[PDB]
Amino acid sequence: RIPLQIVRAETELSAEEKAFLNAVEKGDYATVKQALQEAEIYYNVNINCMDPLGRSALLIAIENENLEIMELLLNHSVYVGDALLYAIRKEVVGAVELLLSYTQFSEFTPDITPIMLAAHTNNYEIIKLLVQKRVTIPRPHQIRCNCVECVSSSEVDSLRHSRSRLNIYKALASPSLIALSSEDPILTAFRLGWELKELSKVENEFKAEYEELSQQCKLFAKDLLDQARSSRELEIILNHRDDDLAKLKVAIKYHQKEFVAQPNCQQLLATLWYDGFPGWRRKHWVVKLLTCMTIGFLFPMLSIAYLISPRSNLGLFIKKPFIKFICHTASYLTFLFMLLLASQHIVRTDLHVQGPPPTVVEWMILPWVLGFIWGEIKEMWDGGFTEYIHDWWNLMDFAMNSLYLATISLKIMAYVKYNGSRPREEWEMWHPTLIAEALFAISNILSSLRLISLFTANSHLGPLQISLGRMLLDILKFLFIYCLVLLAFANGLNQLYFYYETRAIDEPNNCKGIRCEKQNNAFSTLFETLQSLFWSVFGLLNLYVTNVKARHEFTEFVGATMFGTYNVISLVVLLNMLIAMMNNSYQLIADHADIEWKFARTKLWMSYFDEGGTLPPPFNIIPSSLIQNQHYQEVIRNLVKRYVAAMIRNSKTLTEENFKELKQDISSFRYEVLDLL
Amino acid sequence: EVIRNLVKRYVAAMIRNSKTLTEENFKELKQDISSFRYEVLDLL
Amino acid sequence: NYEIIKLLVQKRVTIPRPHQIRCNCVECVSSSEVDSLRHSRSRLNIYKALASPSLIALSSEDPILTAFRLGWELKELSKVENEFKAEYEELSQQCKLFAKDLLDQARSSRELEIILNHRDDDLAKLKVAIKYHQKEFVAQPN
Amino acid sequence: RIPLQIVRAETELSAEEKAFLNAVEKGDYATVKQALQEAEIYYNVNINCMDPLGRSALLIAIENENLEIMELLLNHSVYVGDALLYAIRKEVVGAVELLLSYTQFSEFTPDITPIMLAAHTNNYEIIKLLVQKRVTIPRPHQIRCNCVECVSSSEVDSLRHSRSRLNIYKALASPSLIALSSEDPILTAFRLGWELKELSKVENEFKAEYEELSQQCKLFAKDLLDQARSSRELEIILNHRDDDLAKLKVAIKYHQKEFVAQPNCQQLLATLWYDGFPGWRRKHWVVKLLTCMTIGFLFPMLSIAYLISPRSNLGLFIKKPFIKFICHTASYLTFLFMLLLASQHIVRTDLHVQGPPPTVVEWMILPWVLGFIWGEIKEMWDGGFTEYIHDWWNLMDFAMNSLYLATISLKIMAYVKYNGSRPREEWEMWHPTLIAEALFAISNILSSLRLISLFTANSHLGPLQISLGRMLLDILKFLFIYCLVLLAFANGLNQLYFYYETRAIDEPNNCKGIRCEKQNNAFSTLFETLQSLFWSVFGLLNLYVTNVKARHEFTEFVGATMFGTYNVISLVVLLNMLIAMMNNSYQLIADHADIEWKFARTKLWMSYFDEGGTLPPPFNIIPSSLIQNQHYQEVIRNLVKRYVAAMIRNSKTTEENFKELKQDISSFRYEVLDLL
Amino acid sequence: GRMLLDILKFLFIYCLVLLAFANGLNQLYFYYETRAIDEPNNCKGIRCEKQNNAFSTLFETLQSLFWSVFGLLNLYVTNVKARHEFTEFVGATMFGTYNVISLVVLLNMLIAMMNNSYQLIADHADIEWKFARTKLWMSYFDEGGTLPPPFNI
Amino acid sequence: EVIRNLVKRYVAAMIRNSKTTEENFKELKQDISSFRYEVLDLL
Ligand SMILES: Cn1c(=O)n(CCCO)c(=O)c2c1nc(Oc1ccc(/N=N/c3ccccc3)c(Cl)c1)n2Cc1ccc(Cl)cc1
Ligand SMILES: Cn1c(=O)n(CCCO)c(=O)c2c1nc(Oc1ccc(/N=N/c3ccccc3)c(Cl)c1)n2Cc1ccc(Cl)cc1
Ligand SMILES: Cn1c(=O)n(CCCO)c(=O)c2c1nc(Oc1ccc(/N=N/c3ccccc3)c(Cl)c1)n2Cc1ccc(Cl)cc1
Repeated sequence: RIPLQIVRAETELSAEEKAFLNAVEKGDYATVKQALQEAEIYYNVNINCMDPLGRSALLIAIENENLEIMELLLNHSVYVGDALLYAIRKEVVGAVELLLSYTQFSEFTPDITPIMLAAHTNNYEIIKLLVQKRVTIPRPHQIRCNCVECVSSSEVDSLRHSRSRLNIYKALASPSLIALSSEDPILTAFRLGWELKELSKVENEFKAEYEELSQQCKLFAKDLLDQARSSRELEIILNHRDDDLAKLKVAIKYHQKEFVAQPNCQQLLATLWYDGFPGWRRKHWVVKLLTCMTIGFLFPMLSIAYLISPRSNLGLFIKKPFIKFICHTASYLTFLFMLLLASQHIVRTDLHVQGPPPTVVEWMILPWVLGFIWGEIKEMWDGGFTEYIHDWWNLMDFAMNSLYLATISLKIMAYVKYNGSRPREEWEMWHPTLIAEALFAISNILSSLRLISLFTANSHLGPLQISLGRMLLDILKFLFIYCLVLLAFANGLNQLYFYYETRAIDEPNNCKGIRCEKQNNAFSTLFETLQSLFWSVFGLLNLYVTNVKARHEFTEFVGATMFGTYNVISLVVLLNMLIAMMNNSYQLIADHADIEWKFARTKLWMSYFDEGGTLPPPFNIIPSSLIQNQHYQEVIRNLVKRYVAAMIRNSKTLTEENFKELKQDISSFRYEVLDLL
Repeated sequence: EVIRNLVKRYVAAMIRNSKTLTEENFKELKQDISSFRYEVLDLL
Repeated sequence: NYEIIKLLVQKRVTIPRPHQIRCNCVECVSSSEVDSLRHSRSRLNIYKALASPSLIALSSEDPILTAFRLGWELKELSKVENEFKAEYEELSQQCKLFAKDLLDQARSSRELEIILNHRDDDLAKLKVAIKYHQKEFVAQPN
Repeated sequence: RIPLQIVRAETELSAEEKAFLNAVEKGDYATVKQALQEAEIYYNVNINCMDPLGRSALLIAIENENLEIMELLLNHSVYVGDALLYAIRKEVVGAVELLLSYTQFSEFTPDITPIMLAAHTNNYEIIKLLVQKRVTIPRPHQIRCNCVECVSSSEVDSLRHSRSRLNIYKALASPSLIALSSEDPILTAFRLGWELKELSKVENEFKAEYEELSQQCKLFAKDLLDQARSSRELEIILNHRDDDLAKLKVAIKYHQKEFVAQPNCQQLLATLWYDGFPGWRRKHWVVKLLTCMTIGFLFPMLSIAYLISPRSNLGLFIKKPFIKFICHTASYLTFLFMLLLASQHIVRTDLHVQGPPPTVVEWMILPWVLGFIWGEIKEMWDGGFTEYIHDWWNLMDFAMNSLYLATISLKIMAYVKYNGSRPREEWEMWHPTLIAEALFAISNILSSLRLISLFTANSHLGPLQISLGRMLLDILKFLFIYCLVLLAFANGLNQLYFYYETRAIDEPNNCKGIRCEKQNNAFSTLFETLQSLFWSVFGLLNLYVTNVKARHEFTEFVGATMFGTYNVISLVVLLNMLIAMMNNSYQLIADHADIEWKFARTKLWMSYFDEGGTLPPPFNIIPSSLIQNQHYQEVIRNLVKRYVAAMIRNSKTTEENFKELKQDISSFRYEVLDLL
Repeated sequence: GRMLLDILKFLFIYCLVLLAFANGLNQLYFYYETRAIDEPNNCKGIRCEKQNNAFSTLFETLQSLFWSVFGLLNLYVTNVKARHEFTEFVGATMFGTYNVISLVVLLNMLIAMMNNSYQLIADHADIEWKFARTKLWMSYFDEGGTLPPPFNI
Repeated sequence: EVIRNLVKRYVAAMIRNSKTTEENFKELKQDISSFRYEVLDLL
């Protein structure tokens, strides 16, 4: 037996007052009209009867969109508090226009203003109605501001301060409002969406809300570009400078990947990319291969012509984007081929010469190594240090070029110090000629791996190269946990085995460590222990490394159980988890694979449009308006007109509330007919 | 006092969400029109 | 339906109180032995009514403690009355959502402080939320 | 400039008739009255107009459910053929009842009859109207009918014959038509669902449709059990014998898994399973663990008491299913423990004793061994051969007793023939004692693996064990491809290396093969080549087995390339492909894991319900009416009403619906305007 | 952490499989045990430079079947001094069947299960992490326990 | 001859399938509103 009773008692409503609410819904005017006329002198009933749910006299009329009755109650001087907000949310234009012709529980927070609520709805007609009468929106402060006004508000009421800012940005990011009161709608969406994404990181509490707003600004700019009907319209939009392809460049700066990947925008770029060959798309796959191979071979010939006679017909040939890409790639391809040839041409007798002179291959490589450094150095100035770090591929080019300078320094330095030939077996561990060779070989791996960035140009391999690269970030997080486990077990195993370290003189072949034919001293030092646990991930550490010379059966068993537990945690738990998180991340990435690849290829293409850097690495070392704005505003006017019509149609292409309205309309008509004679 | 306000705000929101179509609703519209027709025909 | 529940509750009404999760009450053993499938159904019917957000917001002294305690108890029934695990689990999710949605209507930092610092007999109410495993309530952005 | 024209032209419609067809949509009595009254005896025009899209006078009224214009048009003696089918499909009860009392283009195939179409729509009301009048449905022949009519009909028109059978089965599987006119709605749904499942296999071209019909029958029976409101009603349903728990036994036979897994049916079963322990569900986990150990450790006492005093108080405990289950499990564990004690007890001196006598452990274990054979023999005899093969675990049990028999026989032979003690190192390859020890050890693995079948009794292990068994069928299919790959590469590698075989005496330690410290002769014979390629999957074959004594560099390189290509196909392609197949398979199985596991546990529980076979194997061998139908029919009637009422309301909770509302207002507008 | 709970359920199946094959291999090889003195360097077991007596005792057999999961047990441990070809072949087939059931079947099924779990878990990761972080933060709100261990006393 | 019958069956089936929103709601509301004006102005 659990008795149930109203706990938070609320003042009840009289029977006659209750009939009024039915009277308000009744559809008759006299019953209310008599009450209001009698109420003025009688004082029997207050006109603004307050139902427990808070639907006062005005609100009940607005709910069903009854303008006739709404005006009936309106003229009697009934309460006019916050009824405009209820009308705006309802979206009944008639009620809003009529209303505009002028505790307290509310369903709206105190910061909501009529214009802000209208923008949240995205109703073009209602927003325009309120804009015609002068209105304003408060300007949001900067993301990172120590303003005295901003600081106090956060301290006084943190909850209200956060909600207010979100409400303001929802209004500002409304597509209908931007299309109405924005001078340059495309630029506004770019800036607004970028700012909304920055707030998605600082305001971590409501990151989901700000990302939804950011995505809605991105889609509006793309949808405005979808309305272009002619190639002239597209070119005017894409070449506009606020104060070539200037607007497209701004989109890349703000990461408008959907805007860039638009098919009509992509198709225009391909016309500039393939300038030399008008009918590239129609050509067969086999014919393309010969054409690309043919052009690459003449790359030295095309490059020289530009150097000597830039205005020559042949000289201008290397000025086209796609052909320049082939000439730059062909040059880099012969550099890599030469490195593969470095071993063959060397002679055995030179194996004993300390600090020899450069070889034939080294001489050939020399011009390009300098050219690579010069190219990277020049690129640093334009983009700045901050930009230079954004691209990982650019980071790799840094390591390869630094190592080449070190190889040159040591090779020359060894030339000065040493003069004769000595047996290489007698050289010290840190001989300059030995260190130089190691650094050169490390550069060769980096140089060859750099070729993978060229997969962006190809359409079959580009999307996969982009998807594989985006899986690496998730691998990086998983590497944090593995390092913790690797260090914990390395400390334990070294702590137990360092008592039994032996000397190389006592080992079978004078070899100490795990790189010997008979492995030993696997856990003698911490540096060796980390190496041993790394090599066990691939099964390259033998199980007899757990025995000690003096057979201590307890110590050997404990050490082997440490090794066994590490193997389970690594190869049966951690490795399998990384597979599962890889599978999850891949599935999400595939949805955006096409757009992400098209954004990457656009950057690759636009990097070949400018004249600077036309000569490949080997040859770049040789020493020898109001009218424009007027046309933009005309296309923008037509673009917005088509967008407004299209969305209105899309909306009308359902709900219980709609069912109620139809039911009331029949009842409203029914009452008049019966009363009507 | 605060719990009173939270309940009132919560109650109002859910009612709006509830009214925001099943087959049975279609029958009601048909029935409403049917009743109107009969009275008017009988009505002079 | 809030309106109909209030209409009946105005007229003095009652709902039977369910016996604890484990009870050897003589009525309890007799009912289960005499007719199972009716003892089990009646128990689920009473808990569905008590887990109603409208019946909790109205006629409950502390709507948020009721939701915490009720939701926790329904999860316990889910493990024991394993024959009808899903039904109890769905009811438990209902109570957790109602408490979080109640906290979603706070409009000032003052209101939030009063709710989360209330001691039924600092952050006392939040400590009760952690003890009952009210994760959505604790994870609310405000 | 493609020119577009009406390639397949049809006779046009006269202007006056176009308004009429619109008029028949309008609801104008005058034009129809004047038309026929102007044409019935003038003969100027035929009122049975045919719209180009197939619509006619009767159809247009039916579409909007306008009975008056429909009723108005019928009395004029207009054409009626196939009107009932359109009315039935529309599901307008008034239209149908109006038609019952009085090559062309049709939207229905010629085999469809009014009763079949009504059943396809599952409209309870319209079906009852037709059944009240005498109607019939042709009986579908068996799946494999050499009947002349079926043989002839299939040859004449296979397309028509196949569609006729499917149409008849869609009607016979209608829940409304089973709840009405079926003596036993639950039994009919069981048999129909099983037959439809078999039909799916035979007619491979229409497996999807027959599966859907089979699944719909299974749901109907489960929903009738959902309408039970008391425990008394539930027991009547599940214990009915058409001519204990007999009805539930029929459900297990037909694989009605959802029926058996219904929470109320499962609750009643748990009460019979936990007889001794009324409050097992509420008990703590620790007390639960302690309780079973007590029963397990007392099974020899419980078992003996049953034999001496079956009717005494201590004898009834081993009769309770859950206690009996614990007694059998404890007995099987002591046998397994004795198996692990065989190695420790043996003595060194006995090593060289050819054909020894049974040891202490073999004496203790022997009672179990005979019991296991006796138990499996009895189950096979009564169960039947076909039932035995259904369970995979049954196959493993048969092999376990086969090996245990061979071990006993061989040791018996060894004792009789061999007399003295000789060193083991001098024994031949196939000495009887050596074979007996090998066969005994193989059985031990099977005996321990048999324990996995007891996971079904556990609520945290059973669902996983059931999921694992289903992934095994996906693995089996992938094995066919691997075997062909393994055989193809084995033949190629052996065909290149059999010229360089060497003798064992010419090897380092006189060891030949891949199980020596220095592996050799890895591809000298086909039998060895298969082993080498198998052990390569686990990385246990070293790369130096590709070299030959006479250094033929070309031959060695080609052999190592065969080995490398086999490695890529096996460990990079096929193995990774098996992971992808399994990952998808687990997703599908996981959804139905709960129902599948509950069905498996029910068969286990019902295994311990029977009075026979209570004694565990160690002691398995030792010296020495019309009223029932009436109650079932009353309960079935109540269930049907609740089901029909629920579905009628549940159904009532499109473009055509929009037109009906639009038409209703327009009709009101026209009459009102005409009305003064 | 939430994935570890599903791995534990897999250990039950693997443990019983590991015990069934360890029992069989030990039951077949225990007649051919040798003494450490008779072995090359006086070392006995599978941790020696030349592994031996892999299946001589039950305790050692369990360790050998564990180390074969990681490929660290050589295949010649299936031979005996008195070369009984039938016995050696049966022991190698026991070892082979264990490898198939473990590394081809059981290990793959564990990958399939862990894949299903991660998808289900990922939907509530944010809520569960925030619950965990709240408990961590509240532990530092109390005045007690302020001093770290080294100054705790 | 067979193609003629196949096309006829297909056209009927798709039409039936097709007929089985806010724009629809607006159209329905117009009928009642227009009807009321005629009745109000009807003699
Ligand atoms: C990590 N580990 C290892 O290092 N070495 C190498 C030792 C030096 O050679 C081993 O030889 C070894 C090992 N782990 C092994 O199996 C298991 C298998 C399952 C287990 N728990 N399951 C659950 C616990 C809680 C809930 C559910 C399941 C534990 Cl705990 C161990 N074995 C084989 C083994 C060896 C000897 C004996 Cl007596 C028993 C087993
Ligand atoms: C099967 N195989 C093998 O048995 N041995 C052992 C030989 C005896 O020791 C090897 O040493 C070996 C090998 N397979 C190797 O790599 C590749 C990698 C990719 C390849 N195609 N990709 C594409 C074809 C068409 C479209 C796209 C991709 C082919 Cl074809 C081979 N290598 C290493 C290697 C060795 C020498 C040279 Cl020159 C090159 C590579
Ligand atoms: C477990 N196992 C093993 O231990 N050793 C080591 C022996 C001692 O060194 C092996 O050498 C070995 C092995 N398993 C092997 O392949 C298969 C492959 C598939 C199979 N069935 N598929 C299906 C059955 C029914 C339905 C569908 C598929 C069977 Cl049955 C065996 N092989 C290689 C091999 C060796 C000799 C001959 Cl004659 C044939 C094959």
